[PDB]
Amino acid sequence: VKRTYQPNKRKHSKVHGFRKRMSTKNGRKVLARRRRKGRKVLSA
Amino acid sequence: IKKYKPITNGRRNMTSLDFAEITKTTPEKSLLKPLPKKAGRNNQGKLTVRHHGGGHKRQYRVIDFKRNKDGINAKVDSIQYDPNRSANIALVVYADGEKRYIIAPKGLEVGQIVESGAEADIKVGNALPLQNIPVGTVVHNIELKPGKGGQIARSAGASAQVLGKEGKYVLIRLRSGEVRMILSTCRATIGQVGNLQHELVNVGKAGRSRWKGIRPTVRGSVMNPNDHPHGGGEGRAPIGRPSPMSPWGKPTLGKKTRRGKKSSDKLIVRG
RNA sequence: CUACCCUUGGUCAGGUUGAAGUUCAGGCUGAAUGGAGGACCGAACCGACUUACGUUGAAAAGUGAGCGGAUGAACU
RNA sequence: UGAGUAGCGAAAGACGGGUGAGAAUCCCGUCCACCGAUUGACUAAGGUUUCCAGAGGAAGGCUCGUCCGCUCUGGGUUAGUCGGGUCCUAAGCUGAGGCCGACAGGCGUAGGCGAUGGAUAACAGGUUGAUAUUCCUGUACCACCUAUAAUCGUAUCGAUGGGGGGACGCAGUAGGAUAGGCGAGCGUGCGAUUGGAUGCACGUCUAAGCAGUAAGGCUGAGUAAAAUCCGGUACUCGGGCUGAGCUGUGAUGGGAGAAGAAGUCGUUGAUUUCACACUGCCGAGAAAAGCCUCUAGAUAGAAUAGGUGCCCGUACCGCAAACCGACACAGGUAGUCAAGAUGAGAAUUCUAAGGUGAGCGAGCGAACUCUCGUUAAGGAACUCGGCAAAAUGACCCCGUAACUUCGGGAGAAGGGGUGCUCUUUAGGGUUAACGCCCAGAAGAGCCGCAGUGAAUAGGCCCAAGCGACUGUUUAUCAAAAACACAGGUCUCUGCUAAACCGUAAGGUGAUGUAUAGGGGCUGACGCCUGCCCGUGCUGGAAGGUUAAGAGGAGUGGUUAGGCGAAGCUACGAAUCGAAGCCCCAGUAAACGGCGGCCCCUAAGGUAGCGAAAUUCCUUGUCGGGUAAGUUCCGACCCGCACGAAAGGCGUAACGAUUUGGGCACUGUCUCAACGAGAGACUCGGUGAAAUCAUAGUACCUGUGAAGAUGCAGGUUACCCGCGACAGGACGGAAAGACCCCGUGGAGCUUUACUGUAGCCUGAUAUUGAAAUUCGGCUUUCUAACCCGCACCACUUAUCGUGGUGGGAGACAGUGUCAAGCGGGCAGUUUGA
RNA sequence: GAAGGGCCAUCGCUCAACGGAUAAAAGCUACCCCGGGGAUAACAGGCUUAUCUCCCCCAAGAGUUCACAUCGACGGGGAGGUUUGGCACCUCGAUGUCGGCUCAUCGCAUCCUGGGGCUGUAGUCGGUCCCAAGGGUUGGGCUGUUCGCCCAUUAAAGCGGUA
Ligand SMILES: [Mg+2]
Ligand SMILES: [Mg+2]
Ligand SMILES: [Mg+2]
Ligand SMILES: [Mg+2]
Ligand SMILES: [Mg+2]
Ligand SMILES: [Mg+2]
Ligand SMILES: [Mg+2]
Ligand SMILES: [Mg+2]
Ligand SMILES: [Mg+2]
Ligand SMILES: [Mg+2]
Ligand SMILES: [Mg+2]
Ligand SMILES: [Mg+2]
Ligand SMILES: [Mg+2]
Ligand SMILES: [Mg+2]
Ligand SMILES: [Mg+2]
Ligand SMILES: [Mg+2]
Ligand SMILES: [Mg+2]
Ligand SMILES: [Mg+2]
Ligand SMILES: [Mg+2]
Ligand SMILES: [Mg+2]
Ligand SMILES: [Mg+2]
Ligand SMILES: [Mg+2]
Ligand SMILES: [Mg+2]
Ligand SMILES: [Mg+2]
Ligand SMILES: [Mg+2]
Ligand SMILES: [Mg+2]
Ligand SMILES: [Mg+2]
Ligand SMILES: [Mg+2]
Ligand SMILES: [Mg+2]
Ligand SMILES: [Mg+2]
Ligand SMILES: [Mg+2]
Ligand SMILES: [Mn+2]
Ligand SMILES: [Mn+2]
Ligand SMILES: [Mn+2]
Ligand SMILES: [Mn+2]
Ligand SMILES: [Mn+2]
Ligand SMILES: [Mn+2]
Ligand SMILES: [Mn+2]
Ligand SMILES: [Mn+2]
Ligand SMILES: [Mn+2]
Ligand SMILES: [Mn+2]
Ligand SMILES: [Mn+2]
Ligand SMILES: [Mn+2]
Ligand SMILES: [Mn+2]
Ligand SMILES: [Mn+2]
Ligand SMILES: [Mn+2]
Ligand SMILES: [Mn+2]
Ligand SMILES: [Mn+2]
Ligand SMILES: [Mn+2]
Ligand SMILES: [Mn+2]
Ligand SMILES: [Mn+2]
Ligand SMILES: [Mn+2]
Ligand SMILES: [Mn+2]
Ligand SMILES: [Mn+2]
Ligand SMILES: [Mn+2]
Ligand SMILES: [Mn+2]
Ligand SMILES: [Mn+2]
Ligand SMILES: [Mn+2]
Ligand SMILES: [Mn+2]
Ligand SMILES: [Mn+2]
Ligand SMILES: [Mn+2]
Ligand SMILES: [Mn+2]
Ligand SMILES: [Mn+2]
Ligand SMILES: [Mn+2]
Ligand SMILES: [Mn+2]
Ligand SMILES: [Mn+2]
Ligand SMILES: [Mn+2]
Ligand SMILES: [Mn+2]
Ligand SMILES: [Mn+2]
Ligand SMILES: [Mn+2]
Ligand SMILES: [Mn+2]
Ligand SMILES: [Mn+2]
Ligand SMILES: [Mn+2]
Ligand SMILES: [Mn+2]
Ligand SMILES: [Mn+2]
Ligand SMILES: [Mn+2]
Ligand SMILES: [Mn+2]
Ligand SMILES: [Mn+2]
Ligand SMILES: [Mn+2]
Ligand SMILES: [Mn+2]
Ligand SMILES: [Mn+2]
Ligand SMILES: [Mn+2]
Ligand SMILES: [Mn+2]
Ligand SMILES: [Mn+2]
Ligand SMILES: [Mn+2]
Ligand SMILES: [Mn+2]
Ligand SMILES: [Mn+2]
Ligand SMILES: [Mn+2]
Ligand SMILES: [Mn+2]
Ligand SMILES: [Mn+2]
Ligand SMILES: [Mn+2]
Ligand SMILES: [Mn+2]
Ligand SMILES: [Mn+2]
Ligand SMILES: [Mn+2]
Ligand SMILES: [Mn+2]
Ligand SMILES: [Mn+2]
Ligand SMILES: [Mn+2]
Ligand SMILES: [Mn+2]
Ligand SMILES: [Mn+2]
Ligand SMILES: [Mn+2]
Ligand SMILES: [Mn+2]
Ligand SMILES: [Mn+2]
Ligand SMILES: [Mn+2]
Ligand SMILES: [Mn+2]
Ligand SMILES: [Mn+2]
Ligand SMILES: [Mn+2]
Ligand SMILES: [Mn+2]
Ligand SMILES: [Mn+2]
Ligand SMILES: [Mn+2]
Ligand SMILES: [Mn+2]
Ligand SMILES: [Mn+2]
Ligand SMILES: [Mn+2]
Ligand SMILES: [Mn+2]
Ligand SMILES: [Mn+2]
Ligand SMILES: [Mn+2]
Ligand SMILES: [Mn+2]
Ligand SMILES: [Mn+2]
Ligand SMILES: [Mn+2]
Ligand SMILES: [Mn+2]
Ligand SMILES: [Mn+2]
Ligand SMILES: [Mn+2]
Ligand SMILES: [Mn+2]
Ligand SMILES: [Mn+2]
Ligand SMILES: [Mn+2]
Ligand SMILES: [Mn+2]
Ligand SMILES: [Mn+2]
Ligand SMILES: [Mn+2]
Ligand SMILES: [Mn+2]
Ligand SMILES: [Mn+2]
Ligand SMILES: [Mn+2]
Ligand SMILES: [Mn+2]
Ligand SMILES: [Mn+2]
Ligand SMILES: [Mn+2]
Ligand SMILES: [Mn+2]
Ligand SMILES: [Mn+2]
Ligand SMILES: [Mn+2]
Ligand SMILES: [Mn+2]
Ligand SMILES: [Mn+2]
Ligand SMILES: [Mn+2]
Ligand SMILES: [Mn+2]
Ligand SMILES: [Mn+2]
Ligand SMILES: [Mn+2]
Ligand SMILES: [Mn+2]
Ligand SMILES: [Mn+2]
Repeated sequence: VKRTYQPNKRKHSKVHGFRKRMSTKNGRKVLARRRRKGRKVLSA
Repeated sequence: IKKYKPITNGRRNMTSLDFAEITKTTPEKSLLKPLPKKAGRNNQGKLTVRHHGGGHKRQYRVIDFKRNKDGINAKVDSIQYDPNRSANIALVVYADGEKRYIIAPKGLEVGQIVESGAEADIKVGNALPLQNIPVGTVVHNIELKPGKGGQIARSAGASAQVLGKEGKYVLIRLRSGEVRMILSTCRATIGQVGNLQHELVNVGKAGRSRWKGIRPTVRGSVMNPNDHPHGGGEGRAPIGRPSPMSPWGKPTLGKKTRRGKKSSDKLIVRG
């Protein structure tokens, strides 16, 4: 069957990317709390 | 009107227009056509008021709505059809050599160098303000303001004979039957417009209506109460509440929607 | 993923029926031309009517056999 | 523990020879089988080293392992011209200034970013253990630069700027080529099975650059939207411009077969490829650059042989063991190529190219279960029901009913033909009438049980209900009678329209304008659509009733001098005070309306249908069909409780709809039988799970929390497995979904309560001048204010911002306060 | 001083769900959800036996005559545990539900067959009671049906228990 998640590089780095992240105030809030957590993976 | 024989059902009573007057030039002028991207929803993306969408690509042929030229005479070289304006247009060929798009009034002719200016030939055609022109003359594209080019009458039929004149603002009857005093000294093109046969068209086949901008519209009596005042009820059921209603509450088979304390209140009587 | 939707692309073996119009013979019938249609039969493709199997499954919705649509409100 | 139990994930393998400590499982081999519109070839998405070589075998691989998409070591991806960037734009995203906003921020003019589309300069061959339009052999183009000029001169380059291209939809017909297909000089070979001198393969050569090309489309000089010789527009004067499939030449040596240590012909068929070309239709079919131009402005001068040309991607999987599905998973995944025989075909069967033998096996040939095949006589008797299965099937020929909206119904129903050989000789095309295609017609034979001899390919008819139809739906228990539908009608909406998003700006509607646009109801079509003005709606407003606010009589407290003036202080009705509401009318395709005898409300069902999807009594009554018929059909009418836009009644066509009756068929059935395979079963390998208080776990009558393996009393029974069956363990699985309960939750309703978003109206600021009846009502004028219009600028921009001209004007709009409307939305109550 | 309180006297409640939740309050859920209950209903079991089925006692009458061949009014006494109920005792951390199919097993209040008494038994048939449970006890039409009607057979087309 078709399942949830059909991978897409561009679509993934849009919506989820560091750029899209910093684009919004809240995305900054996100990056903030991920760095506060000490995540290595941060936000691909 | 073409009247199709039932080759098949649904075609069972089609009546596509008898396009005899479409005559000259299928293609229409390249200069006058820009892009016409379509959308059923408003910005924000949310679907503001739409029981429609979909449908075929449309031209965006540009009407020369203003009739803003003075003293020149024009060829009226072609009778080419327009989708969005319902009534097909005619193409005036101005003496300057620039060409322009007129709406195409009943009567119609392959060549008549009428109008476009303050000089007043009251014999069909265009031009002529409100201060000029005889009482009772049939007239197409009326203006609502000076210089704005007009917008009142148009459509597939057209009317509104100059019902009297007086004051700083001459009175006129309208196709709705409202009799409004539009301001004097505003342009008003002579004659009725377009396909008197247009109202007689019957789509017949379902979804030829979807070839147009129209798309299907579910009733209020069906659906569910979270979705509509009429919604719900086990089995087919009547209206229920007194006064039939629209989605979003608000009664919809009696109450008048016209705005209170309008600026338009001074002009017009009856309708 | 799913529902509508905007922008831009792609796909639909084959067989059948013969609309208007046109072309000749009468005071709207036969023939040729012509090629209409959410038209017919049926693959691709899309779909899920019935049934059997499967039910700690190959599979957290499937498989076999038939079945519906298939130039369109088409499929993607 | 269950248990050495279930399972080991769709298929055809056999042997020989290797290797090795060890092979059913790795490698080589021969034969075999499987796919072949795909299990082949090529590529996008995604994956990122899985790609190659040599080594290795712990663990991963559902067995094994010498092997591997596993482990170690080493190594792999080469571009001026392929995809992308240094080109172009669409949706959309971002958006200097700007308009809005409690903040955060939202919107948006520029202008940018953005391919899935537009423009863009090379091809053939060879080669590696892994790359190649990328390396190299050959041949070639594009752009730039530097060196020459035959030819100009205060010819050449021309723009962010117009013009012309680019530039377009869907269907259908032929026709022109071309690929590929098929048969008869070229290499080899000539048979040990009775026979013969024919048996088998192949028959090609690229861009670039010379030549032409009828398939295609279209006529030439003078003058006049902001700067033009180009565009446009109009008056005179009778075959060549633009494209272009393909072919011919040259590229010309490269490609090539068999093996034994050099070949390019002819003939025939012919597209899905080469045109949105042509033709027809209406639902009237993107942009911007590259390109051709012409001006505004720039500038000394613009074939030949050397050179210069960047960044990114390039491995490998890619209908799959490398992608999404936790798995080496019977599923999902866009596009391109796609040969022979047979065919109408990409259908069907067998095969090419080319790929695979599916990561547990050996035996046996029990029950039972599954997937197949056959079946005496009967033929729906089975069953809730013909569920399932059987039957029909292709082409050529005849022949086809009620009805009807005249199209249909229709492939109705149904009948005949079909193989092979040999004669005759009449259409087609292609051609120098040779032969090559395709393919009929008549006649005589021959063979079988059977000739579309396999495979693949409609069962059909009668009648009823619902729904006109194609279409849509509950992803994952409902595909319908539900939704939609064209048509009908009602209502609102005069254009910053309503109506919707948002606090707003901004925006849908709609570059739309009453033949349009929003909402309600009905649902093609045909014949029609009855009777009745509390609620709603619309209009009217004479009178009643009503808020803030205006207004101040008079009331009370204090003390200057019990009485008690001022002052400041608490509190105050008479009057003025809008919309609503009360009352009036009109309106039913607005909400919504049927009483009682042997009397009334506003009016008490016209047409049509009727025991219906509607009928309780009920299997109503009579008839039809049957041997028999609670179903079905036709009537009937005392219609428990049909009825005319919640439409009434018919209706051809249509339906994986619900129902009743037949023809034909048959393992559905009488009534079961045998056969093939998978699993079950024995053996070798591997090896789970739910569940489980400890267990040495019999029956009967009884007892008991009122149905006992375990209690009483009898009865019966040596200890331990294997194959089987399900009565019981109130068997396993889910803290019952019904029921009730909790001063539990949530969704939904309304004339439940309390509110609120919004909308209507009033006072008051913004808010001015001037005209009579006593500041109030009504009118006139502009300096406030308002423009979703005109030209003007910032400015090669519909935004704003200023201007000016118009328009509307103390109204509006906003702000504060007020009173009505208000299940649109919210929080809750609704006893025991 | 006052505005305000306190104290004493009193008035304003079908607060009537009357020890009075608030000044102020109705419904739907089959789209449903959670916490509980066998404290409590629907199934089956159990107790009960009004109802039910069966069996008697009395004997007025019926039956030309005769109550007792057969039938049996008014009344009376019981059995069985298949019916509808009553009770709420086991089960709500689940005791699966009508009919059919498949397979049966038991009771006897016997439908058939075997043996008998009476007879209003001439004979062949019958009626009714008694003994008797060995075996037997049909295919269809209609309805989901169990029931029931019908068609056609048959020696007969039994009635119940077994969740
Ligand atoms: Mg049509
Ligand atoms: Mg609708
Ligand atoms: Mg409903
Ligand atoms: Mg069909
Ligand atoms: Mg399996
Ligand atoms: Mg060895
Ligand atoms: Mg490039
Ligand atoms: Mg650079
Ligand atoms: Mg913008
Ligand atoms: Mg700010
Ligand atoms: Mg590959
Ligand atoms: Mg495998
Ligand atoms: Mg069989
Ligand atoms: Mg059914
Ligand atoms: Mg069959
Ligand atoms: Mg026919
Ligand atoms: Mg009828
Ligand atoms: Mg019926
Ligand atoms: Mg707009
Ligand atoms: Mg009916
Ligand atoms: Mg009934
Ligand atoms: Mg009704
Ligand atoms: Mg009817
Ligand atoms: Mg086996
Ligand atoms: Mg096996
Ligand atoms: Mg058992
Ligand atoms: Mg449920
Ligand atoms: Mg509530
Ligand atoms: Mg209690
Ligand atoms: Mg009992
Ligand atoms: Mg017995
Ligand atoms: Mn139409
Ligand atoms: Mn519904
Ligand atoms: Mn509602
Ligand atoms: Mn309702
Ligand atoms: Mn109802
Ligand atoms: Mn085709
Ligand atoms: Mn079709
Ligand atoms: Mn299925
Ligand atoms: Mn289904
Ligand atoms: Mn299938
Ligand atoms: Mn099909
Ligand atoms: Mn079909
Ligand atoms: Mn599409
Ligand atoms: Mn064993
Ligand atoms: Mn084993
Ligand atoms: Mn076991
Ligand atoms: Mn076993
Ligand atoms: Mn096994
Ligand atoms: Mn396997
Ligand atoms: Mn070993
Ligand atoms: Mn091999
Ligand atoms: Mn094969
Ligand atoms: Mn990739
Ligand atoms: Mn490898
Ligand atoms: Mn090993
Ligand atoms: Mn292993
Ligand atoms: Mn190179
Ligand atoms: Mn800014
Ligand atoms: Mn692209
Ligand atoms: Mn391109
Ligand atoms: Mn490779
Ligand atoms: Mn190459
Ligand atoms: Mn068509
Ligand atoms: Mn030869
Ligand atoms: Mn030989
Ligand atoms: Mn021989
Ligand atoms: Mn590659
Ligand atoms: Mn797979
Ligand atoms: Mn697909
Ligand atoms: Mn594909
Ligand atoms: Mn083929
Ligand atoms: Mn062929
Ligand atoms: Mn095939
Ligand atoms: Mn091969
Ligand atoms: Mn067997
Ligand atoms: Mn079993
Ligand atoms: Mn099984
Ligand atoms: Mn057979
Ligand atoms: Mn048989
Ligand atoms: Mn037979
Ligand atoms: Mn028969
Ligand atoms: Mn027979
Ligand atoms: Mn039957
Ligand atoms: Mn039966
Ligand atoms: Mn039925
Ligand atoms: Mn069937
Ligand atoms: Mn036939
Ligand atoms: Mn014959
Ligand atoms: Mn014969
Ligand atoms: Mn339908
Ligand atoms: Mn359908
Ligand atoms: Mn679907
Ligand atoms: Mn479903
Ligand atoms: Mn606005
Ligand atoms: Mn309806
Ligand atoms: Mn007052
Ligand atoms: Mn005083
Ligand atoms: Mn009516
Ligand atoms: Mn009535
Ligand atoms: Mn029957
Ligand atoms: Mn009858
Ligand atoms: Mn009837
Ligand atoms: Mn009505
Ligand atoms: Mn209807
Ligand atoms: Mn029959
Ligand atoms: Mn077998
Ligand atoms: Mn365990
Ligand atoms: Mn324990
Ligand atoms: Mn024992
Ligand atoms: Mn005890
Ligand atoms: Mn007891
Ligand atoms: Mn007991
Ligand atoms: Mn016991
Ligand atoms: Mn055992
Ligand atoms: Mn059990
Ligand atoms: Mn519970
Ligand atoms: Mn109840
Ligand atoms: Mn509750
Ligand atoms: Mn109301
Ligand atoms: Mn005011
Ligand atoms: Mn301005
Ligand atoms: Mn208010
Ligand atoms: Mn209110
Ligand atoms: Mn509420
Ligand atoms: Mn609360
Ligand atoms: Mn209670
Ligand atoms: Mn006091
Ligand atoms: Mn009390
Ligand atoms: Mn209370
Ligand atoms: Mn329902
Ligand atoms: Mn619960
Ligand atoms: Mn208890
Ligand atoms: Mn009970
Ligand atoms: Mn029990
Ligand atoms: Mn008793
Ligand atoms: Mn008694
Ligand atoms: Mn209890
Ligand atoms: Mn008690
Ligand atoms: Mn339990
Ligand atoms: Mn249980
Ligand atoms: Mn006895
Ligand atoms: Mn017996
Ligand atoms: Mn029994």
